[PDB]
Amino acid sequence: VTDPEALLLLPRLSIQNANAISSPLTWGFPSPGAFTGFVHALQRRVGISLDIELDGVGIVCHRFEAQISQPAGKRTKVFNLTRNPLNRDGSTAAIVEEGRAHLEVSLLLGVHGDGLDDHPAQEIARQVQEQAGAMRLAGGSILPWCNERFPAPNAELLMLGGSDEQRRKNQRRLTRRLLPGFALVSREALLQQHLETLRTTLPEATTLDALLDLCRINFEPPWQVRDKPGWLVPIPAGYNALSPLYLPGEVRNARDRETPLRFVENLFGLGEWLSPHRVAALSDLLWYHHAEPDKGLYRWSTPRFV
Amino acid sequence: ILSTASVLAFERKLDPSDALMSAGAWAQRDASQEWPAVTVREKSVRGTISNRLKTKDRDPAKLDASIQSPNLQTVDVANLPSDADTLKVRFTLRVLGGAGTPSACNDAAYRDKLLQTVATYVNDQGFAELARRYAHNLANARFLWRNRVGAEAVEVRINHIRQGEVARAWRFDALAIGLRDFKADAELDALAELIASGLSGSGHVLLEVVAFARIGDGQEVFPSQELILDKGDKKGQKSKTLYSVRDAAAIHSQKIGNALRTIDTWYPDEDGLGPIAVEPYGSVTSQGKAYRQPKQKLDFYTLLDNWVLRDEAPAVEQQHYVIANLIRGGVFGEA
Amino acid sequence: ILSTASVLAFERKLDPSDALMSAGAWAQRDASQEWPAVTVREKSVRGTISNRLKTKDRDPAKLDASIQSPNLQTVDVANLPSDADTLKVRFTLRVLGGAGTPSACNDAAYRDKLLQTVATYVNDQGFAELARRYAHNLANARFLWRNRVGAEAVEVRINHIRQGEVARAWRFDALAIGLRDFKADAELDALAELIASGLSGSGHVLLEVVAFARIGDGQEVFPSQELILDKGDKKGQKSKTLYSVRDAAAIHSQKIGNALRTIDTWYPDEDGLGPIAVEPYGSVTSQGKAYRQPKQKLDFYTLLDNWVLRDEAPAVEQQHYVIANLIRGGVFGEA
Amino acid sequence: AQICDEALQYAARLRELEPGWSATPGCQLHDAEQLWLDPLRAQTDETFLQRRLRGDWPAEVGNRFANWLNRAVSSDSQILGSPEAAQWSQELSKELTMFKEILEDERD
Amino acid sequence: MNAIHIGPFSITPAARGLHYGGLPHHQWTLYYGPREMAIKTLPDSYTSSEVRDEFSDIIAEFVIDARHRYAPDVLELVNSDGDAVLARVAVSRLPEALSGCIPDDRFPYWLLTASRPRLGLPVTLNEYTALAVELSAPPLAWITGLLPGEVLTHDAEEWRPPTSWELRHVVGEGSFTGVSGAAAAALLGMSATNFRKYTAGDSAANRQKISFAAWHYLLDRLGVKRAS
Repeated sequence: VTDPEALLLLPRLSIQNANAISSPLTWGFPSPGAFTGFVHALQRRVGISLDIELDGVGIVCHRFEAQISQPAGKRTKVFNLTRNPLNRDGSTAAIVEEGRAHLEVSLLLGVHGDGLDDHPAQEIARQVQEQAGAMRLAGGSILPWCNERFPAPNAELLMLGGSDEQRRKNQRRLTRRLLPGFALVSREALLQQHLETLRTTLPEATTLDALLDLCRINFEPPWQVRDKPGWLVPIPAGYNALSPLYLPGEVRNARDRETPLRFVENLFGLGEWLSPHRVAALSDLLWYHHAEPDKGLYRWSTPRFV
Repeated sequence: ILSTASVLAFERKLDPSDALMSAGAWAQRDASQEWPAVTVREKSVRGTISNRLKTKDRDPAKLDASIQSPNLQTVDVANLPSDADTLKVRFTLRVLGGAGTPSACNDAAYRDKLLQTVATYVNDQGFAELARRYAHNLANARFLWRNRVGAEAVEVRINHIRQGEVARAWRFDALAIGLRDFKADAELDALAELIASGLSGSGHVLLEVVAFARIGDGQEVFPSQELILDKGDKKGQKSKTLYSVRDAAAIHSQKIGNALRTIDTWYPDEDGLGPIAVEPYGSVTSQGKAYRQPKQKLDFYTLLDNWVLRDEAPAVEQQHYVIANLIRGGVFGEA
Repeated sequence: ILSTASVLAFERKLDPSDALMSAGAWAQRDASQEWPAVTVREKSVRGTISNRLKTKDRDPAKLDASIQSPNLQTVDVANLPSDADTLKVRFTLRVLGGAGTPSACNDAAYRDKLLQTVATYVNDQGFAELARRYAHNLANARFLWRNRVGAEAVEVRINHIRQGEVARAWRFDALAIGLRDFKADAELDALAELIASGLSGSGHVLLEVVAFARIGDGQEVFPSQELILDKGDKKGQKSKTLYSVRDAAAIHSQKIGNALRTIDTWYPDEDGLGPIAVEPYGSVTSQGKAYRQPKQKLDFYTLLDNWVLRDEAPAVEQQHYVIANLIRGGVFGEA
Repeated sequence: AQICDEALQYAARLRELEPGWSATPGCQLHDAEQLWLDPLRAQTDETFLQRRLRGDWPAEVGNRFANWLNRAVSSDSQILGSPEAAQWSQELSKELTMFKEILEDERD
Repeated sequence: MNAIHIGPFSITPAARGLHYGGLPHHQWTLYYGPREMAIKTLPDSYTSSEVRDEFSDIIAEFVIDARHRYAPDVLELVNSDGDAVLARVAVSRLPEALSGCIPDDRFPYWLLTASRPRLGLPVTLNEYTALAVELSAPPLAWITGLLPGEVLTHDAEEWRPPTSWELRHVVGEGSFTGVSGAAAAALLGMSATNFRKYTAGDSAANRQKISFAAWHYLLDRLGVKRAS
């Protein structure tokens, strides 16, 4: 919703057991809403004391490992589980299938505020790094890099460049820092135009079928494969309204009785993983919240991408 | 009903060793036991367009653009040293015998009938015309394939190595004994009876064959050429690879055996070409055609099936061709 | 029905050996038997940036940073010894014959028609003009390519070896025999008659050609340049290597053969430049322009097809060119 | 573009290897590409090879990769006769210009 | 459990049984003729259908391989220049007049072979139709690669009757031609049971051998041989 005055690079963060089930329809890399919520929790915890705002997160995902296995005779996969403790009668409890993933991601954070002029860049960078080293990113603990060879501090780069060439060199150096990974971006325009292409191909086609067609490998008879522009993952694109926004004390057993609750349904969109050298600026990769609370639509996206 | 056996594999008689190439000088061939071997070296070739264009590369601009991108290659080359004009080729030939007996035969009764057919052949005429023609191919250096088309003088020495020592020596002139005529000579007849005793089963025959060719000082000698995997870059393409055994150029053994096999003159086509190799359906790779077609009923299989199954014995020339194929050997019978 | 054969592989005639390079002094050439061979050596070069820039390297500071880092190579150079102003180059040439007979062919009818066409050509006008032009290309040191360009005096000796001994010696003077004029000389007619006897199959011809060029004391000679795989570093990048056989710099045999093939003065463009090489589509790689384009129907393939199939015999110089292409050999046919 | 992206990605995981693997002994180890293969050997050698990558600024290696990319094109004369080869060479030159510019500022 | 006969293939399980993990299993082997192919251990619980579809991959692979192995030759009708191919015909047997050939400007049409060594003949269009009529390959001619030369000869003295396996290539079930036993019976003009004596082997009872004319007419109707 705003252009960041600076970009803070949180380095390689090893998230231990992240929620591999991103959505009721998708598994794998966690939701971008988890990353945006983590950055908002960082702004809630240490952002206010530094007189800065932390909005917008760019994910690089340097490493992914899924705690999964492939059973013999099946082409699908299953989630490795954890043994929950027994009940009070000594019996095994009912198992809820929860999957885990070891992530290694680096985050670009959009920083704007007067506190950037009040503190050194390395000071606020080290403060938000030591705050983020005791938090969670998708349900997993963050490994804070103890007793390895060379630890990685941040590099907060001011986006108000004095010259266009110096700004370009800064963005290319920051892209070179986060090199072995893929920027995950939102593709609402690509999914909508593919929906229009399928509607010209066949009418009454929903956005779900256009999302599904952009993920399966289509085999065409003369036997070739229908190509895709990018990786084109199905991402959770936010939450849509399923109920009116009830009063803060209205909903029974809410998390807090001061925040209003509204039952939601998952919104599914198309995301794309790209090499981060294929972007004009690294501020395009930032994932922003977008509530629009009168109509539900509690989305996260990448505005100012293309 | 005495049908043909489904499996009729035959072992080859007249097994040649790999023909090692060395380099040397004329009149030193009586002491050519220390001669340095011909080494397969490398040289770079730059080429322009010299093939037929398929009516789309015939435009002047496209042809000139193809000229400005020459095809650079590296070729394995075999040349004599500048003080060496003589190319020496040495191989051993082992004559086994028992050409009637197949290595594999499904039908006993067919095996007995084929053995009786070969026995009645040998009782009619032994391994004497075939051994004479094989001895003629020994005497001329037909195993020197392209190292004889421009050779000034070729000489072949054949030794009978009985107990690791020369039991009988023969020296020949490979240019006087041509590649066309199967004449008669006393030393050629003695080598014919030696190959006859080897092929019948009278004794063990091992022949050491040494060849000397007056090509020229530093000229290119032609070994057998290998097969190219075609994996590297187009600059160092390695279009041609020659055959060597231990840092030493050589001819393939089956090439020597095919050149000794070149005795078949009884094919139904004319004698304008001369002898061809004794193949089933009389195939010649250079001419790209098959003498002794199955349509003209003079291939090996029709002649053998008439000779064995229904006792229709062919002419003695076709009998020689059939027994020469049995000496040559192969996977006969239906797969 | 006489279609052109799909394969028409021709063995090359005028087979040259690899031309070894040694160095010495002038008028010691008669004692040039044990001259020290030219050895390829290494020398280091650093260079300024001197190619044409693409309008973005033309900035002053960026070009300044370019010249501040000169590029480094190790080039193989071939130089004479300082007590040597004369370069000796030795090769042998084999004249085979049977120029119209392909080594590999598909259609026997087309092969017989091409053989009859070549025999008809030999019948009216035998191998005399082509052999005279090849004698001229032996007479001038065209195989000393950049290697007689700045020579004060060039001399060529062509000896005829019969039984390991010299038969006819042809001492020449390559300054008199020009690189453009195909005149007549009695010794050149004698060499033409010898190459005529070799090309017609009358006898075996092996010629030892030695060229002495007076370049300068310790100057640069120009052997054949090889191909570099570029598997080293960038400082010692080895950007240029020169060809040698055994610690002795030399010229490639195909370069000598392309030098002897430069007899083609009958290309449809202007011949004031001089002779070009015998080749299909008349393609010289220095000019980058093909004379005898297939548009003008003066190339080898159109003339050969018109001569053999349609029996449209071309101009006499053009059938000289066609038979010279058959002498040089090729992979004519479908490619 | 995706292919040269993966080349950078390959170099990216070459940042995960040993600091001095390029200094090991060997007859052939692609020393022309070794200035970009191992950027960390400038930490290993103070002046033996650290100044070499700075002075040389190796950006021609992608041209070698372009040669490998020239093995990714079809061997069709219809493309070479028409302007399809011209468009292929234009987009190849633009993308390896971007690749060489990426490889130029590796020293920062 | 027992062998599943799919095409000429037999999925024969092993008599012995094992219990990998906590489940029973069986060594199932795919036989093409007397030759085994791909072998996989299938759990006893697996259904016969599961077994078949499981090996279906190997089955399909073999079929594809065979088709490629015996793909018929193809002659090209080209113009005088020879670079442009106006027509392509899948030949059954190459003509007996073609030789090393390349199209010449003299003749407008030339027939050539698909291989590099282009052997051919200069023919007009009516002779091209005549050659295409007498030497065309039927659509399922590749199965003639899998059949021996004795069962495909047109001479009765050299003709050998097909076995149960050789007939079972192309009669019923998941065959290479895809037809059923009743369809192959209706092609030959007789009822299903008389063809079932031809298909079923084992003992000499209900093992009448198919005649030469009936076998060649069946090959004609299935588009495998002689179907121009």
